[PDB]
Amino acid sequence: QYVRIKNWGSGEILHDTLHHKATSDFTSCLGSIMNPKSLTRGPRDKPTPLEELLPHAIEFINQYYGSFKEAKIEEHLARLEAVTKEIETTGTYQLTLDELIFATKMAWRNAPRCIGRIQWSNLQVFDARNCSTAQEMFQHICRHILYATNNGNIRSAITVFPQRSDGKHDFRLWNSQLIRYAGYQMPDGTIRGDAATLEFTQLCIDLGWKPRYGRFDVLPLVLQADGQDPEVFEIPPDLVLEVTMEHPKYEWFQELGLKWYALPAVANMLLEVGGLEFPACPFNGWYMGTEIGVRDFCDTQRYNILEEVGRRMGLETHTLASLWKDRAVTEINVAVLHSFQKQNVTIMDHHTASESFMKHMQNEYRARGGCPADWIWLVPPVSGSITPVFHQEMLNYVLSPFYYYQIEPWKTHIW
Amino acid sequence: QYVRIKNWGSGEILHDTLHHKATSDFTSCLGSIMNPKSLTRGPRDKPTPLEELLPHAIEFINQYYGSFKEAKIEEHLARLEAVTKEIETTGTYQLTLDELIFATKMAWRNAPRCIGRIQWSNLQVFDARNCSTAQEMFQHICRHILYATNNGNIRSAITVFPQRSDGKHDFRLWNSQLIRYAGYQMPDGTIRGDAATLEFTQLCIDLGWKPRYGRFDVLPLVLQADGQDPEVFEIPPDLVLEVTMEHPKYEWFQELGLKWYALPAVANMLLEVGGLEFPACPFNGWYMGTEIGVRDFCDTQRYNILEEVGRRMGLETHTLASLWKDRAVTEINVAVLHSFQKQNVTIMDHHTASESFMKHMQNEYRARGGCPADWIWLVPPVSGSITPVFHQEMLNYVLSPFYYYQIEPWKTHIW
Ligand code: HEM
Ligand code: HEM
Ligand SMILES: NC1=N[C@H](CCNC(=O)c2ccoc2)Nc2c(F)ccc(F)c21
Ligand SMILES: NC1=N[C@H](CCNC(=O)c2ccoc2)Nc2c(F)ccc(F)c21
Ligand SMILES: C[C@H](O)[C@H](O)[C@@H]1CNc2nc(N)[nH]c(=O)c2N1
Ligand SMILES: C[C@H](O)[C@H](O)[C@@H]1CNc2nc(N)[nH]c(=O)c2N1
Repeated sequence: QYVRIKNWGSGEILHDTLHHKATSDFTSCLGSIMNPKSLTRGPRDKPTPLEELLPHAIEFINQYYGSFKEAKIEEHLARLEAVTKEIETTGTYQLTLDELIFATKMAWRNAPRCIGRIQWSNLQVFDARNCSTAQEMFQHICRHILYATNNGNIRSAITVFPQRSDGKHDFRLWNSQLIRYAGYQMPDGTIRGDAATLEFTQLCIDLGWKPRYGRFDVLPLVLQADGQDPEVFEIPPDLVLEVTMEHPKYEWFQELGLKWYALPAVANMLLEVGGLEFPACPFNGWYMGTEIGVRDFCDTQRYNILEEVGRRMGLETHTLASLWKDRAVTEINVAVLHSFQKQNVTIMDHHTASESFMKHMQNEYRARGGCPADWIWLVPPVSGSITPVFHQEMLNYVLSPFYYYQIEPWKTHIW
Repeated sequence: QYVRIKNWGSGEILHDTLHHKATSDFTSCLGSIMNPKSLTRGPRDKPTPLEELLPHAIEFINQYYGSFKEAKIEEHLARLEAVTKEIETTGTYQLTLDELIFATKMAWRNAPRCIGRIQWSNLQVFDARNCSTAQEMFQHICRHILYATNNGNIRSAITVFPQRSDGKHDFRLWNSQLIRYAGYQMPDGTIRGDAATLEFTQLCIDLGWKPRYGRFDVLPLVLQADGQDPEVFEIPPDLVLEVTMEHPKYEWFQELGLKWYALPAVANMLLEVGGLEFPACPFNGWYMGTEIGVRDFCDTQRYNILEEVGRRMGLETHTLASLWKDRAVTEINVAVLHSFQKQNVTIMDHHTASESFMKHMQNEYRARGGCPADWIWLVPPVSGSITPVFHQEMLNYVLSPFYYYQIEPWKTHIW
């Protein structure tokens, strides 16, 4: 009938009906869409039909065993055999720790929106499939954060919780990411903290979390284990490393009293592998300057600090043509970069980042003749063409294993 | 068997075979591809089958007449009738001047890669469908350039040459754009001028054009009329307005001896409307700073001036993390912006540009429930997220009329 389009800036929505008047095939392209269904893996009410499971499972095992040099046909056959048997006897099956590690890295490799994939091989895997309570999740999460942070020397890691069984017993981290500041609608009408986390913050407030009404209050873990309602847990402050923002030239920069957490970790995605689904598998890598300097600090819908960094630089903040914005954003980026380096916290600029990916992409094409890539995500939010990936044509397809998005729990959860 | 992917930076090519291992529908997305077939309209050996023409023609006329308020049912019916008759009697048909104007603006509106579409309504249309020789094209082109340039006060315009008849009598501007500097491979191994125009420059050399071996030699018009071979014509210098590059603060900027032409006009695209095809319809709008400042000046494959603008600013050009590139590019952009403004030549920054489009997009969605948009093209090559369109989800589909790309003539032309 019509497609919905969202403007993540003003939040407005539009209904497109004109596309119906389109022509032949043409490579209605939904490329610019943030969360399309093709990238979401939703709820389930029953186990996965065996007819679908067994095939996918067999495929995964052949991939796994066909993965290493000096094949192990016996182990391979035995495993195929072993897995089939386990499926007809249990209705599902369990991956060996090695297959799990393999799945997590391949899924990573298969993440078309990640520019850090040259690191795919270096990944720590915390096996928590035996987890059973929310309290145990909290412990596992805390361990993860502590491990990954490594006192500023960031290390990539992921922890796998119990795989979805019937769909009515899913483990789910309700947060979008492990660490993330909250946003409050002040009584004077203004907004403090992360404007983008207003709702979720309310959700935590509603679940008993006590608001501290600050600009950088680290939100709480909202965990749901097995299938029960979500329980709230504050993250032990000693575990949230942060970087205070300061400019290498403008002393008035820290006067802005800005800072950001050092750990970038996605918390609400689903890991799909060999037919199995893991609705809870938080993972982390490390930051790319522009994420904080450009998106977090300069997005209108976020901290929105461009205007004042502008005036502080004594720019013509009232004349767009002056290009003051391009001037300020760069200085902010320099602040972030400088601060992370000074405080010995791993981070990387977008230029170094792009060249890195290009190398990955070529290695990838030589090793397996391809590399799924979402150009719209791989091109940094500043200096796009100054980057190699901007000039690189890319193909974006969904392989498997894969890290999918999933419907926000608070929407499809019965208390 | 496999898809080809190109890196417009290094020019390297990769063969993707992995995509075959993809899964369900998912909104192999070819979004990052520069020239997909879905966006190209190629050669033809025979007229358009009447069975296809008549329907498209009728659609176009119903669009045209259903376009204005206070309908003209009589004129509409008469026209439908008149057009049908003309098709069975001639095998084709001729658009009235108004329909042509309508088609050109709608096609413009339907250009998903254009951020200047808020201007769609203001377009000058030079009717040259009666053109018959290359010399006459040259005259028409010259007029166009002169009109559009308007002494720096740029005006958008397009000139329509004879519509494709049998496919073996096409008018074609071999150049990609009206004005464009040439690139030569010097004997010392270096490259002077526009590195990206090396081949085409050779093509002009091969057709008798005399190289001037400069950094900014305006390439010649390589015109082919009716169906005959292409004839070469140098553009009268008095018609090519240029802007000398100078920085509002660094006096050493002009020491770089840089400049750029003021007229941005695409020359090799095809206009598809009501079943009719126009393989030659050069059009122009005006520049957006980043085009010159970022793409032309900073692309590796183009003038590649980043490195030296960097040293000239006394930056750490050997430490990517220093973000010197983000610093230089902004200054270059300021140079371009400043220079065009100083010399009274129409131009616009990317920030003003984005807000403009956003307005267009909302107007468009209200007026017709949609607006085809290629996010990958609409987001500027610098300060992406600092722009509103970066946060705007977009749908990219091909409507009609439409401006298509076409195969490079020198590839499918028999002399
Ligand atoms: C070694 C360091 C790593 C770096 C520097 C890195 C960097 C990035 C960046 C810059 C983004 C863009 C985020 C955004 O625009 O919101 C991203 C996205 C992504 N990365 Fe990586 N990453 C790393 C490791 C990983 C790991 C270990 C995984 C998984 C095991 C992974 C999975 C993904 C996924 C799924 C996305 C998409 C997130 C989304 O769609 O919201 N990355 N990464
Ligand atoms: C009034 C001023 C206009 C401005 C400021 C404008 C600006 C732009 C810019 C910045 C691009 C990107 C070019 C690139 O990245 O190479 C573009 C693309 C495009 N514009 Fe507009 N434009 C204008 C008028 C027009 C007109 C009058 C037409 C047609 C009648 C048009 C048709 C297109 C098309 C087809 C593209 C795609 C070109 C390609 O795919 O290579 N534009 N325009
Ligand atoms: N470097 C990474 N950035 C984002 C996750 C962190 N994003 C946030 O914390 C956030 C999103 C909006 O506002 C804040 N994506 C990542 C991922 F999916 C995996 C590993 C990473 F290293 C990152
Ligand atoms: N402003 C515009 N830029 C480009 C055409 C000009 N591009 C070039 O001249 C060029 C491309 C590569 O190197 C130079 N696209 C445009 C278009 F298709 C129509 C009107 C325009 F205003 C532009
Ligand atoms: C590979 C990629 O599509 C290409 O390098 C880009 C992306 N988007 C673009 N955006 C615009 N406006 N113009 C361009 O030339 C390109 N090229
Ligand atoms: C609408 C558009 O898709 C959205 O605003 C963008 C584009 N690409 C992106 N690129 C990255 N890496 N991260 C993002 O959040 C986005 N969001």
